[PDB]
Amino acid sequence: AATFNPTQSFLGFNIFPTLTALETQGLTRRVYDGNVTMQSGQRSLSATG
Amino acid sequence: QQATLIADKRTNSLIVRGTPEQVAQVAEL
Repeated sequence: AATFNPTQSFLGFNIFPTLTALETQGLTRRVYDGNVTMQSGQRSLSATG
Repeated sequence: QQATLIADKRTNSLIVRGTPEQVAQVAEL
């Protein structure tokens, strides 16, 4: 975005810089280990309240 | 008629009950 002004004139050179830098990492683990003991011909249970 | 079939879920047993000809048909299936 450049402009020109024919009515004024700046003194010297100015640079006015600005820097920004960012880095990031993440790591989520979630583990489950379930046992159930049961029988061969096991049926469901109907309680359900 | 047709042969009687009895299925047991606990033991996974199939029981066929009928005339000897109707029972040999299920036995080959």
